[PDB]
Amino acid sequence: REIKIEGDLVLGGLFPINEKGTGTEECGRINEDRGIQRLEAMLFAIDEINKDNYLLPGVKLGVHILDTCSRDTYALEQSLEFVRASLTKNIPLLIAGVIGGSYSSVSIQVANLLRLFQIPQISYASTSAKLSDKSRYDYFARTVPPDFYQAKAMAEILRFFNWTYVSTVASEGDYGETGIEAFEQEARLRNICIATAEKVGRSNIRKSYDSVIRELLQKPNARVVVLFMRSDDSRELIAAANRVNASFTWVASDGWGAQESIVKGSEHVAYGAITLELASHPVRQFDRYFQSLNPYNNHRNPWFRDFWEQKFQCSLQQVCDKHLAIDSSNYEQESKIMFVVNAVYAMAHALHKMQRTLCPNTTKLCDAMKILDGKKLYKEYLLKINFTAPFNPNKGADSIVKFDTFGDGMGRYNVFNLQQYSYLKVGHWAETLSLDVDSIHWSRNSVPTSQCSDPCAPNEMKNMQDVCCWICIPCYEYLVDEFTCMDCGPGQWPTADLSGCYNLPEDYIKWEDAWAIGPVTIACLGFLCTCIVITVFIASGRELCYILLFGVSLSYCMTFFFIAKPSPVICALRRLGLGTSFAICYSALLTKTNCIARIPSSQVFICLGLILVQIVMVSVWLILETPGTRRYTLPEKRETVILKCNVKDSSMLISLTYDVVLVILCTVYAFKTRKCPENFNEAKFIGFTMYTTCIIWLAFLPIFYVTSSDYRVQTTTMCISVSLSGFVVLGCLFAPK
Amino acid sequence: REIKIEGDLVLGGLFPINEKGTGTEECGRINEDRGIQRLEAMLFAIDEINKDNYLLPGVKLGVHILDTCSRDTYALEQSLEFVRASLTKNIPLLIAGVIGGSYSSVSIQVANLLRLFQIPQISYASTSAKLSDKSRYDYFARTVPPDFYQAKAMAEILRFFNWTYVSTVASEGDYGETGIEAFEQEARLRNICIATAEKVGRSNIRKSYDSVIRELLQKPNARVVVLFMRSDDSRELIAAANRVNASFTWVASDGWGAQESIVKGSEHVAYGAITLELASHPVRQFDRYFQSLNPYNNHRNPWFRDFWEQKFQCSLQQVCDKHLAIDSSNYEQESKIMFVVNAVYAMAHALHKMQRTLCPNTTKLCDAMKILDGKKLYKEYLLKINFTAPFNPNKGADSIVKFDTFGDGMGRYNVFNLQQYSYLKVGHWAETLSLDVDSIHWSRNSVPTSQCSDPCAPNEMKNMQDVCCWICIPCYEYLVDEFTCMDCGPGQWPTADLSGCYNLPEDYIKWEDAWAIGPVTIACLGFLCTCIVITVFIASGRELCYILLFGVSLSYCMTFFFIAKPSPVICALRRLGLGTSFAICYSALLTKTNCIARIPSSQVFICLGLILVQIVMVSVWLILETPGTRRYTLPEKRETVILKCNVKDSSMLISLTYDVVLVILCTVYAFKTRKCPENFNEAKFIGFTMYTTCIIWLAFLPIFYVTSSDYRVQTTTMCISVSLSGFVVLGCLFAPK
Ligand SMILES: N[C@](CC1c2ccccc2Oc2ccccc21)(C(=O)O)[C@H]1C[C@@H]1C(=O)O
Ligand SMILES: N[C@](CC1c2ccccc2Oc2ccccc21)(C(=O)O)[C@H]1C[C@@H]1C(=O)O
Repeated sequence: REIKIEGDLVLGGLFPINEKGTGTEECGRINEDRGIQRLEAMLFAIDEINKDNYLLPGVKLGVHILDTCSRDTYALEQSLEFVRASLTKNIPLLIAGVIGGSYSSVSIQVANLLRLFQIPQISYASTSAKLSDKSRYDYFARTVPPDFYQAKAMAEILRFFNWTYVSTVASEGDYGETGIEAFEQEARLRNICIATAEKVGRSNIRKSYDSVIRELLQKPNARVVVLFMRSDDSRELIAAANRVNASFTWVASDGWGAQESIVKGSEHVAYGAITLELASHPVRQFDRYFQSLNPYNNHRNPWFRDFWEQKFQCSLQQVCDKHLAIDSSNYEQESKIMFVVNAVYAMAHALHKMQRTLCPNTTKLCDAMKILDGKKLYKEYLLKINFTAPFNPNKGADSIVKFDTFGDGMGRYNVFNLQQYSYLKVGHWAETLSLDVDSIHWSRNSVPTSQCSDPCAPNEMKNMQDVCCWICIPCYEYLVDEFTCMDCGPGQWPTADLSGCYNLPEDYIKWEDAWAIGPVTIACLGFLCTCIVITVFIASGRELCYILLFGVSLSYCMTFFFIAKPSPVICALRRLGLGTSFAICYSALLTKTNCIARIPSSQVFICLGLILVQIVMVSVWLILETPGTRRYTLPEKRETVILKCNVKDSSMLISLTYDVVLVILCTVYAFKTRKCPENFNEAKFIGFTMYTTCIIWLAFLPIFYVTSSDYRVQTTTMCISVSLSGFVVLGCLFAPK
Repeated sequence: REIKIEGDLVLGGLFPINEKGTGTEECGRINEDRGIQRLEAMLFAIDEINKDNYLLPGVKLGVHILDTCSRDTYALEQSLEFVRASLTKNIPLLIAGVIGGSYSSVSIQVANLLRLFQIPQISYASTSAKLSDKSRYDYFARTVPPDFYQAKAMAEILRFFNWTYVSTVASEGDYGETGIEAFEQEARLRNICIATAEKVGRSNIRKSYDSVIRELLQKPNARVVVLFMRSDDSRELIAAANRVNASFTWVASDGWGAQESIVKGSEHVAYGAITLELASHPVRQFDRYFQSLNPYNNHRNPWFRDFWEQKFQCSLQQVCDKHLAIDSSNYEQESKIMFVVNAVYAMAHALHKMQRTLCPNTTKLCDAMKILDGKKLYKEYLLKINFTAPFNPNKGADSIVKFDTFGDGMGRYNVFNLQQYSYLKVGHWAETLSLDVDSIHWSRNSVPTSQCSDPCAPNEMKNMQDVCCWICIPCYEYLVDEFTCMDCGPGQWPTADLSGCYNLPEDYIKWEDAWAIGPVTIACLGFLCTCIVITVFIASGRELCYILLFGVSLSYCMTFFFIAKPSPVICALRRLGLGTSFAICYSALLTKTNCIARIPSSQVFICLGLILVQIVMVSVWLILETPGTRRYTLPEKRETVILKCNVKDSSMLISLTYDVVLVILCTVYAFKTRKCPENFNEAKFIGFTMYTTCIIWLAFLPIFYVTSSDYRVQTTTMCISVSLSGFVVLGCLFAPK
């Protein structure tokens, strides 16, 4: 019927004593664990409340308890009796609040009804996430944490120390549907991707056996399936996976819990699972009180007599004995009794603080408590209570009953693990994990990684991504990005860590590569040959020799000029040196050839001859200002980009053109060999060699310009000019000595 | 008290008979317009329902009417009597549903209560947008449209034919706050920007006088302020704008409505406003019924006797007379009576269709209607009714009472306009506007535009945008975008509409620019001079003349070659022609000069001379393969990019270098003028002119290459060569004739 024991201030109680689904009446099959167990706990807490002298000395709390039959329709009809007394229209019971709850559907409906009439409601067990939406239930503060706190818990068991980052499984209804909706919002917001995310909806359907296959198909990035599914469906999935004989790490939810019956005959399939309980401490004072109850003593509860006729399979009025009593051998405590006493005390403490403030200096209630401020009672004292859970003498930091800003209890779960087969706690999610990692027995005897794409090394760092699945592309030029390569300084270039682009100074120089030594020997041989001639002969010929000697000296400088490192001005100056040296050598022959065909002072002719060489120098100087005396680097498709002076110097060939005309003009005077003195008096043997040397020098130059390596083409051409210069004098001075 | 007349099926009625705010009791000041007027309409509809024989023949509808006192707290306490009869716990009234409503706060609370017990509720007047959220009120279908339908209406009065697109004003509470939230979602989603969007919250505050200033400050893009504010606040704003003497076009909402009292003493300030009424047709049958009521006849309604003592300022039991009666002279109809009868008939029609289906072949009710299916009644018949509004004999398409999918009525408003000062309907928002634009008297006697940024023309199309405010940048290359310019074919380029970039063929050619005519005359003069010499002289000299004639002919081709349009091969071939012509002219002098210094057959020497000219041709042909016989265009910072052959032809100067050496080599033979026959036997007068001509030709060429215009430099240089060729022969043949 109803428990309506009188008191100064009366509390409300809705417990699923009878069970829904019995048939036409639907209000049969009285439930013990969810029911009398919880019901007597609320009665037990009230007995302790009035016994205690510090909560409410002059206020003895009354009780108004009504059945819910585990059905919302019957709960709403019953719950009207709480409203009926208040808002005057015997039942003279000023119901301060109700401690109803249990099944979320039942608690949601009474939350809608009691919100309208401004009565605070505390649900001892309703882990639904919908009830935390205060825009619809603003008079509903509960002691148990919601289920979206499990989503925020499992999504942190996967991120402890480089843990798994994949896969998800759901279930239909509201538990699986709403919880997974929170799991995804906790995985996306903290960098976790998901694999196949099916939803096993009905009890026994072909989807479940296909669900394992659909999860087994996604093999590489799914070895941790995040179950968020109910107990009956969990059995169906595990048995389905048992038949296929697969292996996973079932990161489960409260639905799986710590029940051994979930995995029966399939323990090795689920070995290594991770599940979360609700982390409730059994009240030991109530355990003695509940076991001390007697059918002939319990008169306050009308259901106890019928309860005594149900749990013993006897008729109190099979015939059971008189000395039968509840004992720890028969049945144990309900896993949520702590949350019931923490809900009765959540009002007595709230009512005590309200009584002290609004009616001070009075042991009993004052006239202001004849009308109870529903809004003030909820969001001033009830929503701000901070006492410690009674009858739990451990008195740890977790033993508080602080209500959240949304009227939720403090989230506290127990991470479990099935190791061979029994459940043993290996963690505690209060606000951050405290997992005993060493004690965890994993599925495959080692910690799974469950990462889709392996991280890419400093080499092969380029990635084509979903987010957790990239492609390790073999291409650090600027640490351009994890996902791109424009290939300025790529892996196919001599780059460096995060820095190396084509800017690298890969200039190529010879620096005495063992080939330039020959030009020095050739220059030395010519100087020795020139010194012997000077000594053996020490006029027009003397002046010509001096001009020829200057050309020989210029050739040596050119060999050394090319040997020097590239410079914007040094390289350009050395380029003009080659033209001046060639003109000087050619000019002396022209001057010598012009003096022979003279049948007009010698000094004036010598000055005129110098004027012929000065014109090329003036043109050479003018040509230098044409490029601004700059140098151009030499990049290419390959590495080792060179940094030298100007390349493709067509003006250098233009300078040779003036020498070629002078050389061609010298051949005009070279045709007078039959008209010139032979073997004496300025013999033409040297002139013939000079003409041949010019052709050889011209041929050598085109060959070097034809190639692109430029190893020793410039040095080789200079050696020919240096060798040719000594050859003209050597051929003429063959008879002397 | 309550009207509880018995009937087969009893309907519920909640009307704000008494008015909130009277003080301690709060349930005084009986309200007539919102109250007895609406109350008697529901009674009137019930009387017509039972009188009619087509709605419910064997079913006489009962009435259960309760007061709400225009307060949610009293409404919820009263509304429990509807629930009390059902869900058996005399009042044996099976309440099928309730026709309560009025003030949104009252209707919202009873919607929460009656949703739980599965009773359909129809509100005759609750235009709140919260009630359309079926996730919270799934048993609430109403006849009046919500207020977010006004947002979808005003945001379409601004988009009829290139109308205004700016500004917004709001108000505090729920009407202004929720409606403007919908107005912005209808403006953003259909391309409308907003100006200053303040919220005049309290009754009389300094914000309102500042609100006009804050709206007056944003002058250019705010001349249409979209009011969504209540009646009392609207008076305060308009009076505030009256003191400052501003002018706007107040696009208002239902709060302003058609009330003349909103604008009193400030009509000229608000002249031109646009406001929306609710577009309700006054029921004329009820107007006679309500006026026919008597205090000694109306016994069903207990409030009428007190109502008779309130509207007449008399005591029925000041003393009023017996013949006093309600008349059209005293008071008119409530603006929502139509929505009340459309709510009673919304259930009788819904119950009739339910009765026909569930209990067919029976004039009265059957046993299945002893228990009423709350869910089936709502979302099968009530949510799908389609009849026509009774007592409105216009019977237009708007006279239907179709319920929306969210249990809303059909949105139908009346666009108004205050023109001098009275309100006259100038539109009707059923689903699309039907504004009589010609009849609208605007604020400033003309249609306001109210656009922030003027649209940019095809010129100056570039824009820097908020969205509605851009900057008309003076920069159609490819119609790149409304908001960018990379300046490939910009306004500072000869572009075209949407197409013109630098790809435009702006090649520059002469095509007989009146300057090339001189080269033809010079060529003609030389041919005539050459023909005279040939005629007067018609051997070594003859062969030399033929070689010289070939050079003259080549010069004419070069002049015509440059005149031709640029070609990849034609332009390149003409470039090589200039070098061949110069070499041919120089070669003849060298051959002529070489024959004089011969003291070795004449035919062999003639062949040798041709070999000297063949070398340049071979080099010229080799040089052509160097560039591939291609042409390069000439672009620049300005327009008119040229498309010609290769430019900066350094190889062309290289060809002149060979001629210069030949010319220099010819000067060697030119020094023998003192040793050559003078005035006869191959006189050297022509040779001296040839040397001078070469220097002049060289000087002319550098000058043309120095410039960049290239107007007639090439033609001028060719003329000098053509003139020089005739000059050498003319100077030699001065004595003959
Ligand atoms: N915890 C419950 C049930 C919870 C749940 C919440 C919402 C929807 C479905 C749903 O079903 C499951 C399934 C598995 C585990 C927990 C739940 C609550 O109502 O919150 C409540 C029965 C528990 C009790 O009374 O002891
Ligand atoms: N239309 C009303 C009032 C509507 C409104 C709705 C929600 C919040 C505030 C609010 O205040 C205003 C102000 C100006 C115009 C209309 C409203 C409704 O409750 O919907 C209802 C009184 C009308 C009647 O019963 O005749």
